[PDB]
Amino acid sequence: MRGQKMNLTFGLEEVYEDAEFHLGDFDKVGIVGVNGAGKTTLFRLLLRELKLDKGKITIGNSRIGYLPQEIIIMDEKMTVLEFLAEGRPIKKMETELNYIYEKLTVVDDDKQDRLLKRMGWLQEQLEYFDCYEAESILLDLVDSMQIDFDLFDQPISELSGGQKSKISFAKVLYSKPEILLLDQPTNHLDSSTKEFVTKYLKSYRGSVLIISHDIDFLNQIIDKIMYIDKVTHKISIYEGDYYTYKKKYSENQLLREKMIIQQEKEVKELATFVQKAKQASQTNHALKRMGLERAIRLDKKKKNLTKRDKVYKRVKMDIKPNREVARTPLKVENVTFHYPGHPILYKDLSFQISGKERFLVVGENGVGKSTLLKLLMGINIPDKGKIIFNDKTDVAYYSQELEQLDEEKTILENVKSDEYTDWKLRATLSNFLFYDDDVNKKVNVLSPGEKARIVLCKVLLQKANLLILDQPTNHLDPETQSIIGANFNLFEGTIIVVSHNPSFVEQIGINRMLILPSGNIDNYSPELLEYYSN
Amino acid sequence: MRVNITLECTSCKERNYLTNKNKRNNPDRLEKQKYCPRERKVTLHRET
RNA sequence: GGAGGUAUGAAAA
RNA sequence: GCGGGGUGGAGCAGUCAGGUAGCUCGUCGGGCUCAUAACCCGAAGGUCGUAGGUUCAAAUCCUGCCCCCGCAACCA
RNA sequence: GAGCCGUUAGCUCAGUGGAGCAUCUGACUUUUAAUCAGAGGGUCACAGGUUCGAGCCCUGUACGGCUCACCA
RNA sequence: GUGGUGGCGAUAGCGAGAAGGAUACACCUGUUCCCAUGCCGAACACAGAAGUUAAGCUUCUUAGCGCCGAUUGUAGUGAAGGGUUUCCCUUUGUGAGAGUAGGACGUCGCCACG
RNA sequence: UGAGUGUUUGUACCACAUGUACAGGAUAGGUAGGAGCCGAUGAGACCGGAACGCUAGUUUCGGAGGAGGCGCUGGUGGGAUACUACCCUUGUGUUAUGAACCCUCUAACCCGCACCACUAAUCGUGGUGGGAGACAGUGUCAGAUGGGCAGUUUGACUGGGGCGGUCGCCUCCUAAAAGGUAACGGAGGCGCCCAAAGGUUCCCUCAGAAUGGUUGGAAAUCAUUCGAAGAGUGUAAAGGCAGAAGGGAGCUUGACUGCGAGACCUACAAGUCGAGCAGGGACGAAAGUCGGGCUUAGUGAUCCGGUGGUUCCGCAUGGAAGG
RNA sequence: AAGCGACUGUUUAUCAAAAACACAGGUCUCUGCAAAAUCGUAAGAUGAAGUAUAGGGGCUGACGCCUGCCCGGUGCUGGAAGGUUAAGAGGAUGGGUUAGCUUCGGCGAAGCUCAGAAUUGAAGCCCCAGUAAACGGCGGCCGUAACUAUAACGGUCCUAAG
RNA sequence: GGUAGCGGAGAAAUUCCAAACGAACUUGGAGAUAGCUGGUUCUCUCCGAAAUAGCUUUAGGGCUAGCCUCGGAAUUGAGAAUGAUGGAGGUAGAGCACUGUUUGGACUAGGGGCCCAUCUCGGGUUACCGAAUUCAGAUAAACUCCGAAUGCCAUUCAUUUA
RNA sequence: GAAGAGACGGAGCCGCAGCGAAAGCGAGUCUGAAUAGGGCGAAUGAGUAUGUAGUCGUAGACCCGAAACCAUGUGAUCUA
RNA sequence: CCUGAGUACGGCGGAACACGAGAAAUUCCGUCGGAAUCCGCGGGGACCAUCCCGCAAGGCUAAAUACUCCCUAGUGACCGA
RNA sequence: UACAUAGCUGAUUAGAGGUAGACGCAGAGAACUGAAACAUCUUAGUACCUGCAGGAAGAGAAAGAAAAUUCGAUUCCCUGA
Ligand SMILES: Nc1ncnc2c1ncn2[C@@H]1O[C@H](COP(=O)(O)OP(=O)(O)OP(=O)(O)O)[C@@H](O)[C@H]1O
Ligand SMILES: Nc1ncnc2c1ncn2[C@@H]1O[C@H](COP(=O)(O)OP(=O)(O)OP(=O)(O)O)[C@@H](O)[C@H]1O
Ligand SMILES: [K+]
Ligand SMILES: [K+]
Ligand SMILES: [K+]
Ligand SMILES: [K+]
Ligand SMILES: [K+]
Ligand SMILES: [K+]
Ligand SMILES: [K+]
Ligand SMILES: [K+]
Ligand SMILES: [K+]
Ligand SMILES: [K+]
Ligand SMILES: [K+]
Ligand SMILES: [K+]
Ligand SMILES: [K+]
Ligand SMILES: [K+]
Ligand SMILES: [K+]
Ligand SMILES: [K+]
Ligand SMILES: [K+]
Ligand SMILES: [K+]
Ligand SMILES: [K+]
Ligand SMILES: [K+]
Ligand SMILES: [K+]
Ligand SMILES: [K+]
Ligand SMILES: [K+]
Ligand SMILES: [K+]
Ligand SMILES: [K+]
Ligand SMILES: [K+]
Ligand SMILES: [K+]
Ligand SMILES: [K+]
Ligand SMILES: [K+]
Ligand SMILES: [K+]
Ligand SMILES: [K+]
Ligand SMILES: [K+]
Ligand SMILES: [Mg+2]
Ligand SMILES: [Mg+2]
Ligand SMILES: [Mg+2]
Ligand SMILES: [Mg+2]
Ligand SMILES: [Mg+2]
Ligand SMILES: [Mg+2]
Ligand SMILES: [Mg+2]
Ligand SMILES: [Mg+2]
Ligand SMILES: [Mg+2]
Ligand SMILES: [Mg+2]
Ligand SMILES: [Mg+2]
Ligand SMILES: [Mg+2]
Ligand SMILES: [Mg+2]
Ligand SMILES: [Mg+2]
Ligand SMILES: [Mg+2]
Ligand SMILES: [Mg+2]
Ligand SMILES: [Mg+2]
Ligand SMILES: [Mg+2]
Ligand SMILES: [Mg+2]
Ligand SMILES: [Mg+2]
Ligand SMILES: [Mg+2]
Ligand SMILES: [Mg+2]
Ligand SMILES: [Mg+2]
Ligand SMILES: [Mg+2]
Ligand SMILES: [Mg+2]
Ligand SMILES: [Mg+2]
Ligand SMILES: [Mg+2]
Ligand SMILES: [Mg+2]
Ligand SMILES: [Mg+2]
Ligand SMILES: [Mg+2]
Ligand SMILES: [Mg+2]
Ligand SMILES: [Zn+2]
Repeated sequence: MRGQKMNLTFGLEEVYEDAEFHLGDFDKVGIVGVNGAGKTTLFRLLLRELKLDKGKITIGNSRIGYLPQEIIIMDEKMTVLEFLAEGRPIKKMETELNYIYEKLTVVDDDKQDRLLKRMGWLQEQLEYFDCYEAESILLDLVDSMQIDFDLFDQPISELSGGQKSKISFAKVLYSKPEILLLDQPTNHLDSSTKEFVTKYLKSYRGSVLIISHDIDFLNQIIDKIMYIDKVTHKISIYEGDYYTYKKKYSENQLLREKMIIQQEKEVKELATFVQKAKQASQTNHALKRMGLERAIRLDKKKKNLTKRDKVYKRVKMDIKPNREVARTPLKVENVTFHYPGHPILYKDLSFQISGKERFLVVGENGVGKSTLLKLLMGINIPDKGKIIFNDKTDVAYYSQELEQLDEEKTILENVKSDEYTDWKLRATLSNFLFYDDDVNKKVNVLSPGEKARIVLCKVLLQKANLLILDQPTNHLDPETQSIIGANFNLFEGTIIVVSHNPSFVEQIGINRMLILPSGNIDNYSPELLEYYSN
Repeated sequence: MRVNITLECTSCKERNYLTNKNKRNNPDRLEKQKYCPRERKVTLHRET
């Protein structure tokens, strides 16, 4: 994999500017960058989906296994087995091959040569992707991540975010690829599932490029780290792990900063003398002469004076509730719920939040965490029981799968509210790193991370006193995650949160944790680990 | 930001016309119906 | 029991 | 004519690189003290010199203007 | 020699239709000092002119302080 | 006489006032129709003829405004000269602006209906 | 410029070992051959040791014993069983080794070290020791440093020169009613902008004032009247524009291609205008208008280089390189 | 009696004899000997037929009292991890040609040939520390005393230090 | 006797190196180059400038054009002067119709004082300052409702001329 | 061949066809889709060899004149 | 069987070819690497294929050409102190 | 140092130096100047210095010129230009 003089500019905002990179074979490269840096765009260039405006991007002829950052569900009714089966081209070729036989009967002596060649390749190609896979895939689920066979016959759209990630990851492995391009392979996975993915990637003999915002996950796998810069629009490749990249990078910006400082001092020195000559008496001929001579050096200095790159601005969040929390914000009493045709997730579930409380809904993948939160908002109507919100409680919902954005509309149109004027919307969008005409961009072209900021911005603009957040740190760059956690910690309201990120929950400072599926309203503590172990 | 651009005939890929556009006002590649002297007929010309 | 070494607050009444 | 500056009472950031007006001392009020100082707790104090442009948005960018500081205003 | 700068209460300073300090008087104190309060003290250096009207503008005279001040 | 349509520098205009709709033009009656209002059949478009000269419209009176504007005189100035020569004067030719006498409430055409 | 040692390494043979997904009898690597194969040259079963191991078994070494088993056959599975060939993963070694470093050696090279001979000799050349040593020295190449040294550059205008200002383009006044006309004369602008702020069809007329009217105030929006331009025309000024060039809407891209009679301007290079013809179009019923914008600034010769197109050339010829 | 130079000396032959140079003394620095330094392309020389109490270079200039603060910048000295970095090594890939295949099509081995990425690659530079008898540098604003004045005193900006 | 010029020597002055040393002398490259100054020799005849535009590391140089000279070609004679006619233009002058500058008068919004009464509020005042309007009167290179004399362009025009 | 004229020597040079960058076409050709327009040419013909004169180019180029630069050499009998 | 080896050639750095590295032949020098050999080798202006021409890395070779310090015999629209 | 070589002795052999201020080949090799400045470039491989020469030198018998199909060592002249 090699790229030279890479250039790419969507409209007025550019991604790559004369960027270059060379990746040797059998390198587990960790791709790192802030949201929008252009990490996903790099893969699109490798997959030839995009074309560089200028430059050459070189890819090996080997087959590539691509794990998209977003799940591709062509139709809502697609079953998990259909989704997985689409990983291999067995079905596609057979449909073509079946048609080839039909053409052979219709045509006698005209197209036989073309048909016979096409049939031969399909058979040879079909045998290369040995048709025994029908059994291998069935057992690949068992050995991979303990994916139950009941899910195997269930619509994919109905799976949980963690479950979908397992299916998509298995599909990539099912294709039997030669190069692995994983775009956030552990976005929704729980702690247990991440262990399997880590072990497989350690053992994987081939080259694997990983886009991840999980530093610990990368450090266990990565041997080479590629950093996509958002301000310089360039690519830098280091040898080592995430910390080594940070150490090397921090030193380089320090050494660059000192260079720019000394160039400024010399310019100031000349400038100070030029001014002294400029204001001297016209009768001081020699000083006036020397002043012009230094004016020439000053001009040449100012034309070779390196500009310091503008440090990328970090998100600023100030979430405050309009009204005040009550001692009983939310009352859940004897609530039972089941998805039609499936086992009851919880029976007679009853809990009561206290107000300005950090409430963690713990659990594992596919256990009902997101279902419970959907239950409170009203997306799911409880099969039994009642859910009562105090009239003083305003609720803000952050969905897990980013289902609250209109892909067709722009960023500004999505955030439009009756309670906020235009400049207020722009100011807040600037606090979320959407500057100037970046707000007129369609949501369909944004990255998952940038979309997550829009959803968060929507949550902030509500000024609710109860925050129902379902995996908020997902898709966010590591810097933005810490900002998110710190500001929530200071939030003066009730927080119902779900998070598989250990760092995020620690910053928020959880008070009570609700374990699933075994309903257990418990005080928060390192005993969270005990429930995870058990 | 205003910059000069070239409009190329989508049919024969001939760089036929020279114009300019403001990137901010027209972020997407400009397209016009212009006479293509090589093909001697009006065709869709898109910016490159 | 005994010996040596080990912050400010005026003047006069 | 050449530069440097006009942000709270004073001194200073923030200006380059447009989103949100700050730090220090000081002042007012209440505490502690026999009382003062120190110390502790509250509060106030600027629409950023001024007038127009640019912008969705100006302390910040552009233009002029008014003030204050330093230098210069002539060499054989 | 020339051109400017000024002259306002007892002192130091503001200012075309007075402030500090000082001095008195009160309070507080056994009495004071310090505080706190109140009071008085010229008005514009002197003449002339412009103006409806001059401390403010214009002249002249005094008094002082600034500057600049000749040739190869 | 009215209605179209023009030419000519408003001497054609503006203001004020008077008369008429027989025809014609208009207002005028409606939105079903093609068509339309960044709303409104006000406009545009369409269909029709209940009433009116009220208005526009045409005719007429008026010099109040605007417009046109002679002659005389003067400023200026080409040429030829002079002086006490920043300026001023003389001869010869030309000659305004301003001010005024006065003109002017239009004229020269084609077509349809009377 | 040559010897070894060791270490960490990459390559390549040669030894070995491993192959457990499901089902399947069960630890099934793939392909080819495969009815026969192996064993007194010690088979089966058995005992232990060792390795693997997914813990199920697999592989292997030894102890005894002495002749048997395995395969085809059978069902399973996508794939079938023995054994042979080609090999394929995986992990250990052997060897060839290629590198980097480690020290060590000595015979190259060096000694302004001692002694010996030429020999009168503090040169030199040989000889013997000693020291050093594949280093140094020297050759080629390369990076750095290098006023130690060398060759040079380091504007013009200008009420002398310096300092300050200016240098190209557009507009006005100077400019003396054609045009042109200078000053370090008096004033301002330009180094763009617009995807509509272009074209066309249709439609519309402003600024201010008075009066009345909630928030609302001098002044937001609304209504009548007066109001010939006192507005607007992206952007300086001049000229022009209300038969619009100002403003709104629909459709569009003529902000077209090949040109171009004839003019203006002009030392040249350039600059400016242009009816009209052809091609193929936009708008409009048609007339017709459209080769950007109310007009006049918004720009830079050649050389050199980039990108695209090209029925052009191609150093014997076909290509190619290069043009 | 004052300035300058300690002194005797030296200097612009031919407009300057001096406060200029030199000087003894001081200090810093280089130099372990085939010394450093210098002449020379080299050989060969001086340094020395000397050996750190010696030799070269910089500055200061008898003697007496002293020689303050700053190592941020520039040099020099040290450091060796990192970043940057030439030739050389290395040769993944892409063109040209064409044996041979071809469905005008086009593809295309080997050889030669035109370019060539990764990787390897010292010093230096970046960077860290020291160094001023090394090159050099050594600040502002506001208020404050019971006559007035002034500010022992207090705030505040900046700096490597004021 | 030694040190020789891309050098030597220098108690150091750009000091000396054969009577001139910021780089000795001699010979040669060599007739260096000189957009600079000076000089450039007989006669008569015909004609006869320019000291301007543009560009220029250009300004006392140069190039093209303009002005002079010599030869040639051709013309529906295209040049000059004057007259007649028709034109384009905004100067002198004049004027205030626009835009600046501006004087006085009438009136006054409004502003300033000032009282009563305040709920700054409701008034009554300076002949206090006074917008806008209007009457009268000025002014202009970058003002013009107007507008010459001249000059300029042109005429198959007319006379003279070449 | 007399240091001559002259003879021979037709290789070569200029002219007689231009147009286009070129392939190429040709009184036409180039641009162009064009039998259009336009550019350059033909219609619309004189050149060439030599002499002579004017001017220009390469040469010192009308004559004289630097401070200087560079390369061999000669100078320490003055002076350091 | 023999027909010129550290040669031809290549890299690097220079130089000569009208040709200033340019696409650059050809030739020479320094340094390092480094062939084939008759089915072979070189050139025909990068390079490859075909064709054509030639046979390097050994040597010698007169004439036509350049000049005149000299000696002889002359010549001149060459000088005349 | 044993053989020997090196040294030393003798004989033998052929060199030294000068020119003709010319012509030839080679080593090394400027600057003024031109570019209207100047560094690539030009002056120019010139001037100078040095070595080697001969009456001439140098070159010369194709690993050539070509692509008319051919020519047939080199040198010099005209032309190509
Ligand atoms: N719309 C649905 N239709 C049918 N079944 C559903 C639906 N939503 C969820 N399920 C099932 O509910 C079960 C758990 O629901 P839930 O979405 O809450 O999982 P979860 O707790 O959010 O897990 P995680 O977030 O880690 O992926 C899943 O197995 C899922 O298959
Ligand atoms: N078609 C597009 N049009 C306009 N902008 C685009 C388009 N495609 C990408 N961008 C911009 O490119 C930027 C970077 O691309 P990309 O989506 O790959 O970032 P990312 O690093 O993958 O995001 P994340 O890490 O959060 O998933 C995005 O911010 C996005 O706004
Ligand atoms: K109606
Ligand atoms: K009427
Ligand atoms: K009238
Ligand atoms: K060596
Ligand atoms: K003068
Ligand atoms: K339009
Ligand atoms: K002295
Ligand atoms: K002394
Ligand atoms: K002293
Ligand atoms: K003396
Ligand atoms: K001296
Ligand atoms: K001393
Ligand atoms: K010393
Ligand atoms: K010193
Ligand atoms: K000393
Ligand atoms: K320092
Ligand atoms: K330092
Ligand atoms: K001396
Ligand atoms: K005028
Ligand atoms: K034609
Ligand atoms: K033609
Ligand atoms: K003739
Ligand atoms: K002739
Ligand atoms: K000459
Ligand atoms: K001449
Ligand atoms: K001597
Ligand atoms: K070459
Ligand atoms: K040949
Ligand atoms: K001679
Ligand atoms: K030179
Ligand atoms: K020159
Ligand atoms: K010879
Ligand atoms: Mg992404
Ligand atoms: Mg979920
Ligand atoms: Mg008149
Ligand atoms: Mg120099
Ligand atoms: Mg020179
Ligand atoms: Mg000058
Ligand atoms: Mg001057
Ligand atoms: Mg005139
Ligand atoms: Mg004029
Ligand atoms: Mg317009
Ligand atoms: Mg060819
Ligand atoms: Mg002395
Ligand atoms: Mg003496
Ligand atoms: Mg003397
Ligand atoms: Mg003397
Ligand atoms: Mg001294
Ligand atoms: Mg001196
Ligand atoms: Mg002398
Ligand atoms: Mg010469
Ligand atoms: Mg006048
Ligand atoms: Mg001597
Ligand atoms: Mg050459
Ligand atoms: Mg070589
Ligand atoms: Mg060759
Ligand atoms: Mg060839
Ligand atoms: Mg042959
Ligand atoms: Mg010969
Ligand atoms: Mg005589
Ligand atoms: Mg004589
Ligand atoms: Mg020159
Ligand atoms: Mg001889
Ligand atoms: Zn086309």
